[PDB]
Amino acid sequence: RECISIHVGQAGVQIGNACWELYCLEHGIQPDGQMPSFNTFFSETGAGKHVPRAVFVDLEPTVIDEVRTGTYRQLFHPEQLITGKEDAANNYARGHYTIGKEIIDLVLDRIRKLADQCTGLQGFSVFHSFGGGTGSGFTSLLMERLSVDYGKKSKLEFSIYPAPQVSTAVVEPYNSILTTHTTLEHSDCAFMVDNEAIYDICRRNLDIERPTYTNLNRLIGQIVSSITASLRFDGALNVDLTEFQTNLVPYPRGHFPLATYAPVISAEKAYHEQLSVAEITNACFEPANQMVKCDPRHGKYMACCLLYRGDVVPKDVNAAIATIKTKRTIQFVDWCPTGFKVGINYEPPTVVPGGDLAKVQRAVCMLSNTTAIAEAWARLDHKFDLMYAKRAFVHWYVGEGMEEGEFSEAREDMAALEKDYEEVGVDS
Amino acid sequence: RECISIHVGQAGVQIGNACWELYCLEHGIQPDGQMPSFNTFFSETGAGKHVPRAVFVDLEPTVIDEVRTGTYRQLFHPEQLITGKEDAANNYARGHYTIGKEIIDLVLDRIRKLADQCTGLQGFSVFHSFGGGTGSGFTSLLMERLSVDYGKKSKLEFSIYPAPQVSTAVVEPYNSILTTHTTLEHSDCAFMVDNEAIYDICRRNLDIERPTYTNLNRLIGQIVSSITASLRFDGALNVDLTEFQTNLVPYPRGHFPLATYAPVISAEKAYHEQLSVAEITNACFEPANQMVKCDPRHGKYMACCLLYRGDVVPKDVNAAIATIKTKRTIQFVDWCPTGFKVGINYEPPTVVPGGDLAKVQRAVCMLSNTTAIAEAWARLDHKFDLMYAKRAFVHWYVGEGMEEGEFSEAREDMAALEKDYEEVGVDS
Amino acid sequence: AKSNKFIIHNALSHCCLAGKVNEPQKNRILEEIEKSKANHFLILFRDSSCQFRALYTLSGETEELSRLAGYGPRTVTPAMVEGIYKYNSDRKRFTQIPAKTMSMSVDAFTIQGHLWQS
Amino acid sequence: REIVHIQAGQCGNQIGAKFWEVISDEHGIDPTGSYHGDSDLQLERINVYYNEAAGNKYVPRAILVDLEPGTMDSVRSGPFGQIFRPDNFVFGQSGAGNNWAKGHYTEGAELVDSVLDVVRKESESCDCLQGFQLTHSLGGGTGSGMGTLLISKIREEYPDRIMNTFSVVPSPKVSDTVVEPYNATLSVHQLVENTDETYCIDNEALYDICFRTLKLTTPTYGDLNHLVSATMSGVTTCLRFPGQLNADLRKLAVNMVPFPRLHFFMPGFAPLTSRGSQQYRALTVPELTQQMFDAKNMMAACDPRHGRYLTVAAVFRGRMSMKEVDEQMLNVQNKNSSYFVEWIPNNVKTAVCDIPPRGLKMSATFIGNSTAIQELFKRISEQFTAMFRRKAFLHWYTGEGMDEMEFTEAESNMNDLVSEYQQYQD
Amino acid sequence: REIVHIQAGQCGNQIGAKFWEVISDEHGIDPTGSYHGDSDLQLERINVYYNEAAGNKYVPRAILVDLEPGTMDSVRSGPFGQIFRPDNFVFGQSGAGNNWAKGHYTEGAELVDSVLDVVRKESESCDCLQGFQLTHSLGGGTGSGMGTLLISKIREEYPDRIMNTFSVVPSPKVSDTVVEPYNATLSVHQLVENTDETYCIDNEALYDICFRTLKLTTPTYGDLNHLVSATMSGVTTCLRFPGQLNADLRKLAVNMVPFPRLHFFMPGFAPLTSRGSQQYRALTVPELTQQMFDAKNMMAACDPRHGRYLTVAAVFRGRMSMKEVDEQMLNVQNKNSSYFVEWIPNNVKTAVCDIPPRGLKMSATFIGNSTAIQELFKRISEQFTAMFRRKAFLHWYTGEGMDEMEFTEAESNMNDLVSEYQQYQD
Ligand SMILES: CC(=O)O[C@H]1C(=O)[C@@]2(C)[C@H]([C@H](OC(=O)c3ccccc3)[C@]3(O)C[C@H](OC(=O)[C@H](O)[C@@H](NC(=O)c4ccccc4)c4ccccc4)C(C)=C1C3(C)C)[C@]1(OC(C)=O)CO[C@@H]1C[C@@H]2O
Ligand SMILES: Nc1nc2c(ncn2[C@@H]2O[C@H](COP(=O)(O)OP(=O)(O)OP(=O)(O)O)[C@@H](O)[C@H]2O)c(=O)[nH]1
Ligand SMILES: Nc1nc2c(ncn2[C@@H]2O[C@H](COP(=O)(O)OP(=O)(O)OP(=O)(O)O)[C@@H](O)[C@H]2O)c(=O)[nH]1
Ligand SMILES: Nc1nc2c(ncn2[C@@H]2O[C@H](COP(=O)(O)OP(=O)(O)O)[C@@H](O)[C@H]2O)c(=O)[nH]1
Ligand SMILES: Nc1nc2c(ncn2[C@@H]2O[C@H](COP(=O)(O)OP(=O)(O)O)[C@@H](O)[C@H]2O)c(=O)[nH]1
Ligand SMILES: [Mg+2]
Ligand SMILES: [Mg+2]
Repeated sequence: RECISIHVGQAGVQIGNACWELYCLEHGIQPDGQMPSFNTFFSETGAGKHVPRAVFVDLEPTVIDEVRTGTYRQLFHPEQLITGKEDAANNYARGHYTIGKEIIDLVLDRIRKLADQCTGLQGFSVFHSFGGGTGSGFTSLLMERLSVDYGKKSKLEFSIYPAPQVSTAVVEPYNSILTTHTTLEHSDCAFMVDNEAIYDICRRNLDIERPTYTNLNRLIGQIVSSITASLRFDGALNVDLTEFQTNLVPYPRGHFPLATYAPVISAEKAYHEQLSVAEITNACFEPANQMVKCDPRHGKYMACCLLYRGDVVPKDVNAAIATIKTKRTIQFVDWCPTGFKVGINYEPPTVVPGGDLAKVQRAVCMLSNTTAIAEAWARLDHKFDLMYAKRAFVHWYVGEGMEEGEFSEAREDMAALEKDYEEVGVDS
Repeated sequence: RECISIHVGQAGVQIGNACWELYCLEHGIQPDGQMPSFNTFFSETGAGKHVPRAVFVDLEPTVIDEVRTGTYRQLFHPEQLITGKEDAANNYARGHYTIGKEIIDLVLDRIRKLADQCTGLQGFSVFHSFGGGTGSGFTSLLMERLSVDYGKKSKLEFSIYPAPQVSTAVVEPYNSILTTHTTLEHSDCAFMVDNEAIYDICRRNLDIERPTYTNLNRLIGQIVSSITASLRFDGALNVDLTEFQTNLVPYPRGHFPLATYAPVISAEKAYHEQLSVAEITNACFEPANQMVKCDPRHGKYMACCLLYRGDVVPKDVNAAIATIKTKRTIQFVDWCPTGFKVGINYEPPTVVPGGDLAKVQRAVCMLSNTTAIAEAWARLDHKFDLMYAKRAFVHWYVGEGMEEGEFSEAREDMAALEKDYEEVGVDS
Repeated sequence: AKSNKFIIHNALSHCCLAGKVNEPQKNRILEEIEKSKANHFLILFRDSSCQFRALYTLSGETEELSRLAGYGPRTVTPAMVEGIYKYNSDRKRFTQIPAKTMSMSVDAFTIQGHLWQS
Repeated sequence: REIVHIQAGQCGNQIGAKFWEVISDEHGIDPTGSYHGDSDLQLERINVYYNEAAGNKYVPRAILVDLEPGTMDSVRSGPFGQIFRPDNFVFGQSGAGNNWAKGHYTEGAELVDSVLDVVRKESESCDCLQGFQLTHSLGGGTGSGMGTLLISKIREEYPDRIMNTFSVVPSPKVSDTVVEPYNATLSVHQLVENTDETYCIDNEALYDICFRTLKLTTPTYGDLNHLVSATMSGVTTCLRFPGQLNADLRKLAVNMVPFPRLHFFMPGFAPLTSRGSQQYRALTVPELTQQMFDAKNMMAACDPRHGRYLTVAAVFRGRMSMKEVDEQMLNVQNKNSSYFVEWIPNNVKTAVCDIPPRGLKMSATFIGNSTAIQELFKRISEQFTAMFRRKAFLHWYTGEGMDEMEFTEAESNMNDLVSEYQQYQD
Repeated sequence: REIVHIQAGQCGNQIGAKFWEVISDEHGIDPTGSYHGDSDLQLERINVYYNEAAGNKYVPRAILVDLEPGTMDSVRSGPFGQIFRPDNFVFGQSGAGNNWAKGHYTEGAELVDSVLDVVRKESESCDCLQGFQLTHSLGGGTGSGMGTLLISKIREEYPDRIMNTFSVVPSPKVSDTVVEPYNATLSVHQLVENTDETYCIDNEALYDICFRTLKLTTPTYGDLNHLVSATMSGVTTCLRFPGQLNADLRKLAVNMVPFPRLHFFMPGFAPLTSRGSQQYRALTVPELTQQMFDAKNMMAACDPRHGRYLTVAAVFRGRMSMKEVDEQMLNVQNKNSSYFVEWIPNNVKTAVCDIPPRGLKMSATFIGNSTAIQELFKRISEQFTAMFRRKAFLHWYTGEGMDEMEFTEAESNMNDLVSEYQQYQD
């Protein structure tokens, strides 16, 4: 009945700064471990103090220095505070092979510590990006090893996909080609997070013209808290993650779902607000609320998994599902007739003290599979092939022991990835 | 059982400043949404706050700046507060074609938001002018798109017709030629409002020698509140707008009714006052109380729709109908034998705190069709053809994408409009 | 007649077509548009990063786009047109347009992406 | 919706020196740029005119252009130059010396390339432009000649914005050089092709307004321009401040201009009275419209009763009732319909600002268009004809490399311009 | 993750004399090495720069290299040499006299063996190295020539660390010797094969920045280098101090270098303003990125609008929102994408430090790579072509025992270097 969150890289630990802060918000948990009455993310000590079941990984100590000197450090144990001393230099070959090999043996032993402490392990989730050095290479190193040891456990990734218009490093498409096929080889489910589409949500659904990476992950982690902790929390229709893993994934290699969430209401917007079950799911179908720069209209829906919080009437959900079938511009596939899985939590969603969403009576998360995701991969492929034609940046990996034919092969793996959702889109 | 008011342009939003103030007067509605017990113009939130179902459109922020910084802004949501950033420059070709096209995609999306929130949409009403830039061009753009999407809904316009003696801009006849045929193509009913005749009513029936655009729409919106909200309110003879639309318009293209209202009594005039039902309908037949600079004596009455408030006795109305048939100078047509449709509200009319009409026990709105309306259109055609012969001001629409033959074609459409009420006037 | 001829020529000299690099390229583009009797001018891009590929003209009757200079398809249908752009003179850049019909205000556009020769 | 006021020459820099002097006093702002007013009307529409810096400092979006620092030095050494930034302080050395071919063609072209970069510096800081304002004289070498090269390149840059300049028509009584009608002819030859509209300013007419109507004894340049800047600020703040008839200047430019070359305006200011008649006169709208129609309140020395009114703009200020506005507007149209063109029923555009100016409870501003503006143009043309024969001091411009048939074509455009007013006169 | 700043020559010692002058002032440290700041940011990352002795004494991990004590004497006799230990005070006698073959080949090689031992003294005291920093001029005999022997032996020692030097490009206006293009040619002949990256520094360009943009009157060596040291400290403290985009310099060297021989950087600093515009300018990111794109803020005399940007680094300082960062970065990429290379969609790397500098709330630092850097390299080559013909004063280096085809091969490397930019320019 337990699982462990994993935070790899500069990005995912900064996400984990928001996540376990929101996980303290789940029960009003004090920074030492004091909480009145739940042991799924936690190990409880003899003094009644609960410590997170988390994984903190960075080859740069500075982000770790922010954690171990910041808030909630009395919750945090140096067992989980796993840092490196030499940077990956934003590299895949240093992330996966060169620099990451000195740390992974220490990491996997700490995994064997906490997994032995667990009773009824469900699996794990890894938080990182596609184009980073630590969160791409070492994640490719980590998910390879965990699939060897723990084959029948949950292998989740909630990953950050860089924007085609906004990229903080040039090698971010150059890294993610090698990252993706190795991710497809091992992972049970992988999400894509584009900060660019989140920027549109902040400036419109919250009207925030000054967001930070803190404030972005406040939005992101609040969704993930409704994704993860709520499915173990008792409600009107209690479904876990693993039942989605069969239902949302009917494929051998199809596990790239679109996570959406659109109660996104500013505090001033909430005074003029009365949103039903159906009215939120209408906002779930907005292209401005997809969290990924993509158009759902050109993609074919394979699945639609609905995750609920708070004020939910299932008979009204039955009308809301019929409303989806009424408003059809969705191009739903014929491979499944009407598979629209519902998950309902009775418990109300949480609001951050300091957050920018007001108190709502219900929260609706929607997980979907569509074929327009490969168009974002088509944005990625044109970046890499021009760099592969010029053969720029290749000396940073050939000097680290990489092969040119491996790069085009992973591009052919990226090409076969586009062949995968083509076969979904073509045949019905 | 719901409908939406639409306020396009500098004029119609200033009208809507008075209308929703009068709509707060309907139930004693507080500026936050608090009212004890009605949802037709409103959407109700869970905290007991009611927001209007309105449309606020301007390409200039300044009129919107008056709204969102003025009173009743806690009733108003920025979903309705739709502003532009670049002026239409008082142009049809910029309102309909050039500048107005950048906002209509946002506007129609906000329409699809509120119309989905409505349950049993009856239609809508658009408040604008004939010779403006936003209220003529973009209205021609708006009514074209709404007729595509919502064909079987009520398409109303309560429009302002500029005086032949008073015009605040020279292109106001030059705009309304292109506006009118597109209006005739789409609208279900269109009114004409001349401020010049309203000036005569204020200086005589109220003896106000200092009126403003605020005080004019106080007179105008009080009628429209008796036109619109009263027909849903319960009375002795409950008739809605849609039963008028078949009865008042027996024509394919005849839907230009004359809206009249003549209980218009100053606060000092009320002490020297005892008016029956029939005495007010005699004042409804006064040429000084027609709200349009026109002579009813030279026009042939096609229809007479009577809308009542307050102290109404229908047996006395039946005598008042006989009083109309007794005092006949009306030149009523032979196409309809005796069609004088009656609408009765039991509820008393309302008085503005700050208005200039005293408290009356009954209010009588009269809707009529006559053939002298085309004489006001004959005032319009002489203005345009002199400007079309000189070809003055043509370099602002052939500066903004219009054709010379389109102007004469709309003039022939304006000529065919004069052919329409000619066929009413000639044949009996 | 109705043309964006000076607007495209103003977007020519600023940032789109030349700095000092494509200065021999722009002199052909001036020589094309002066002899062109077509009115509406269309700019084809590769991507949203404003990378010029072709300069097109709208006929209006058949609603297709013909090539005068550049690298691209010979004819372009509105089905081939994916997105359309508008150049702002004051901001000196190309701004995206929402979905509408092909109008005279459309100064620039892009295509689907599959239409390029692989 | 923002305005840049590019000021040029000895005149238009000094003319616009009084302008922003009014504008900062219009909104209650410290000479260093700190806001001290108490109105949101003085707080919301700052954007059109000023650039807010950190710590409540407002940068006047206005450019001072000269080939000599001395005019801008007196602005800087005097008050209200402290709100100005040195990026607005662009000059070369030496001056053209009131010479068009030195300013427009040879010397000023190098400095304008630095000036237009600062225009590009400000316009990128501008979010939404509405139009660019200029101010000079017609006989200004650095004023008009540089400005003729400015507007020709700005129209090449920005064909879409409102292009107005405020130029001073040379007075028959006020002369300093003899080649002043050379410069005015070469201006209008390009100002017609490059501008959207302009005003006609005659200091000789402004001499009569101060003396016959205002009874002022010693009119200085600032005192003349204080009359001008009140009429300057009366136009565009109505676009800024709210009103019932919120009339754009671009709405005005459609409604005032029937032919794209006929865009010359006759300004006027209605509440003009002396200090003794303050106790003798009440303030009404028919008092203003009477003083709108007055030939002695026109800022250009042209007879409005001789020519015929093409278009009339009625800029109004205050809490006026529309019935008082519309009927009195009609009463003037009922009075002098013979002074109008025939083919337009309403030759008067009304423009009402609800926001009153300080001090006076109501104000108004006349802007007219008539065919009698060519009377000052015939002063230009006939003086050009005699000087074109003898070519006195033309060797100043001949050595610059100018051609005489270019000057004849500039005369031919003036020959076109006077003929175009006679088209719509009768 | 520590840095050694080996300073060389008359210039780079005095250039770096301003550097650690900033660094102790950056962290509030006494001139004797005692900490007096109040931040843990100034307290935790001391290790990267300073060696803590007993009793709060911070040894600057930096080496002063010269064949003459005189520059280091003024460092020692002046302030801030008191924090320097005498182990950093290594010199011989006499100097090479700006001579390369005296410095690199004959005389300086004996002192370098004592210097590299002090490197071995410090590196064994170092726990975790990240890279080694150098600073000199290209026309420096003891600055470059000794340093070319330094980096050649350190690369033999430590191939893995970040090898950067900060070399001053010789100015066409600033000349003291005629064999200065001999020195710069023989530098880059070894600086390509031995270094990982470097900057291009032109004092002639730094003259214009103080004068045209900062309006400074008398640019001294320290005042020019105070501009340099702020740009020097802007780079590496972002690696030290926390940020959202914690970008290593080794992360930077991967992202900025597409071809391993093409590793030359164009530095720039965005918040440059005069003291008068302190009250006239707001501090925004679009203000800074405009000043990032400004050719007049480039520290090297090259035209960035002429060549094409290979790679761009955006070093940022302050509490900025990423939406303000990323969109305005994209807006520049939307603006002048023609000034980029074609085959890369994002030629700009963003690097945001959350920790602001002192005084100013925000700061930014441009680091660019363009193909127009070869314009200064053609100044090197063409001046070398005439001097290789007549061989004037070559008997100085000929008596040292140098060969002319070695100089031709050094020219051939310069012939390669210009051609390699032209392969990737178009
Ligand atoms: C009253 C006041 O605070 O005035 C400012 C100031 O107005 C100006 C003029 C400063 C000032 O700098 C100069 O005048 C200057 C002259 C020649 C060479 C270098 C600098 C300032 O000295 C510089 C100084 O900047 C800093 O302190 C930064 O943290 C900077 N540190 C230093 O430059 C420094 C100064 C003395 C000793 C050691 C270091 C820095 C920036 C990035 C990374 C590390 C450090 C500041 C805010 C000011 C003064 C005092 C006038 C400017 O410079 C910097 C680096 O901020 C020049 O361009 C900016 C614009 C600023 O507005
Ligand atoms: N949403 C979000 N994205 C972040 C955050 N921090 C970084 N990113 C994204 O992460 C990407 C950069 O990856 P890095 O975190 O620097 O790389 P890494 O995986 O940590 O590994 P190294 O490169 O070796 O440091 C970009 O797409 C950033 O937008 C954060 O807090 N929130
Ligand atoms: N009765 C009345 N008429 C008004 C009011 N405001 C404007 N008008 C009339 O509307 C006409 C002018 O139209 P505008 O509102 O300025 O034009 P628009 O349609 O808003 O569009 P733009 O010209 O682009 O601003 C004239 O006939 C005015 O008399 C008002 O509050 N009441
Ligand atoms: N109203 C007014 N006119 C002026 C002023 N100074 C000069 N003029 C007029 O402008 C013309 C001279 O222009 P000037 O600015 O000196 O030329 P420039 O500076 O060389 O471009 C003449 O017609 C003068 O009468 C002034 O301050 N006010
Ligand atoms: N910026 C700057 N450049 C300097 C300074 N001193 C010398 N230079 C430059 O460095 C070169 C001379 O190098 P120098 O240090 O004297 O050679 P050395 O014999 O190696 O010490 C020339 O290009 C000078 O312009 C200084 O203090 N600052
Ligand atoms: Mg990282
Ligand atoms: Mg309007």
